[PDB]
Amino acid sequence: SGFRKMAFPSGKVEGCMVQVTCGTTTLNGLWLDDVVYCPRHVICTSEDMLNPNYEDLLIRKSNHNFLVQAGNVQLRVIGHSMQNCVLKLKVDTANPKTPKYKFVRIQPGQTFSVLACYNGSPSGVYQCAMRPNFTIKGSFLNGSCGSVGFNIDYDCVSFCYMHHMELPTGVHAGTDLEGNFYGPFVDRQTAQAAGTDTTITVNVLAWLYAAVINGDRWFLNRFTTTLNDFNLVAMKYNYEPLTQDHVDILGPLSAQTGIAVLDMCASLKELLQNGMNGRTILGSALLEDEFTPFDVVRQCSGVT
Amino acid sequence: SGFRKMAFPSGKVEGCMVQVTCGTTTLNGLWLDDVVYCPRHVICTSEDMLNPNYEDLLIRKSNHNFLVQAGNVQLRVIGHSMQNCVLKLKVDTANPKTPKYKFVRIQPGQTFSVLACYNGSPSGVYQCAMRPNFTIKGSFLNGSCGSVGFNIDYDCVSFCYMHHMELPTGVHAGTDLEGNFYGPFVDRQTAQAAGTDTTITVNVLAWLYAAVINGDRWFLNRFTTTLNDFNLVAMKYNYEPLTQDHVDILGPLSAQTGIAVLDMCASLKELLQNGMNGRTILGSALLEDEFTPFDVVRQCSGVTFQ
Ligand SMILES: *C(=N)c1ncn(-c2ncnc3nc(SC)sc23)n1
Ligand SMILES: *C(=N)c1ncn(-c2ncnc3nc(SC)sc23)n1
Ligand code: NA
Repeated sequence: SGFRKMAFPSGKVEGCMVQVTCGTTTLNGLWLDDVVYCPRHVICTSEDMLNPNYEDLLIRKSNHNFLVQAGNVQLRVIGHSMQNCVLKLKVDTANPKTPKYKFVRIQPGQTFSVLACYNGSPSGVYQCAMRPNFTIKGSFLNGSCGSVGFNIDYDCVSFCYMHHMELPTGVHAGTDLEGNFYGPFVDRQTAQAAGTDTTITVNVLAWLYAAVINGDRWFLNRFTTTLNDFNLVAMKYNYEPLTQDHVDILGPLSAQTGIAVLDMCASLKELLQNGMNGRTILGSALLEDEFTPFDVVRQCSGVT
Repeated sequence: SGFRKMAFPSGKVEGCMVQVTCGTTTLNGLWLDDVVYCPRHVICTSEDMLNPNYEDLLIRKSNHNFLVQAGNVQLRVIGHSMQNCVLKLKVDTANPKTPKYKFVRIQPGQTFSVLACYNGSPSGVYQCAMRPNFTIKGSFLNGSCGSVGFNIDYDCVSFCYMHHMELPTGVHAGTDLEGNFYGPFVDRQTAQAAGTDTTITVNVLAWLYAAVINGDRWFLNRFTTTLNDFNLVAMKYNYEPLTQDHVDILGPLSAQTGIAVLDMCASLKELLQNGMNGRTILGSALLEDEFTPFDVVRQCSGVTFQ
């Protein structure tokens, strides 16, 4: 029993984290085979960052300007290039600890594990979701840039996030490993903000199913609803629309508990309209939307 | 900025997890140098569990009755002994991935990382606290016994918890790595139940300090309190007493934020009296008691967002 926000075991990723220094900036890089990936903003000073011409800044640097440290050992950079907003530093040594991996771009609503690192050294691991507004609610201090997010899908690590910056509201923005930002953000000092966010409906439903599986049932009721009427309510409470795809994706959880999706939707309607009346669900007083259906299934089955 | 329940990186522990089988029972073990530690109940049948005589069950086993699998490789058991409620299986091979480590027995209120494992293979990692009633609020299915809890301060792993069982309320009980149970629990199917739990006051305070460090002051007030009046009130909400040790331990968080401990105590009093009135603190609508002072200092900036 029990239900906890749970990260993937981080060991396969820990063996890929390195320190990258350029001038007076130190941040983290990801060392896979003979390439180290890191945010291209590592080459910028404060002044550069106001209006950077990355092409022009990079051509002025030599290989030997990039100091890359894997634990105690220096790696030698033998090439550098840019792909979108990430820098690729070719090094002389292949990482002997490179796991089987892929670069994937995730969708809003999907969760992943973050390995927070400072000076190329892993510090902590937690679970995040890509918010509808394409930010993440992370925990990152200065020096954390280049930390990555990942899922593990067999023995294969799927890297999906590299950290680039913090927005004024204290939430976080970054790229996929091909260097494309999640969201309408840029790696320069200009005014940028998180857009208004919404709640990830399908995930709240998943969590309601988790709660039932774990014996927390007080919010169930005799009523059912339709997709259209439910989505009228969702819109009103700043919830993402529920689609037929979401209903399909919730099928396994529905079958296991005997609660049809639209039956659970009637519970959620009531919670949104009436609140919780001083009660909690899985120890929370708010509705939790950072567990996916697959997250719930994985934790309430035991896959390893 | 931000604030999250954050576990230690699990890789140093992942390289120590193995599968142990005895008869039809499979669970997890912890492979350090040439010893595999696991719960002694691996030798029991379900019938045995009502009144097991572990000494008598164990004397009937040979080395070769214990099957230990490290990933793909079988290890050879060459010795066994029981210490308290753990079995130590001596094996032929030293773990080449053994980290620097020690065993520590923790106190109620201390937090640690759990690596939940099934069939000797890691499944996930999360943060837990030793509750005042000596249970943990974990996430564990059948097959999870032998999963361990740890901290990693510097490069040294401190093992503090091995999982043994689930209590009827759905909370979890286990031992230190010397095989002593936390709490009055036994590895026996009896009527045993977790005592009524309380909130870990010092940790709630720590978290209030975290919220200040991160730029939130709405819950502060102009009042102060004596330690004794605070404790008189707190006990009426099922909060653990705050001791002078706890006040000492909160000193650095007090210095960084400019808010005296007993002034933060007054804020908590008011929060308990009033609740939150639709507001959140660090994204929670409840008061959070699973972050220690040390946890807050580790995660938060040393510069308060004033
Ligand atoms: C990542 N290691 C990092 N530390 C500090 N910063 C940072 N500080 C100030 N401005 C700023 N702008 C960025 S992109 C628009 S990243 C950054 N990053
Ligand atoms: C740990 N690997 C595990 N799986 C299943 N059980 C278990 N099941 C039923 N009863 C029971 N009692 C125990 S100690 C009193 S452990 C256990 N454990
Ligand atoms: Na219903």
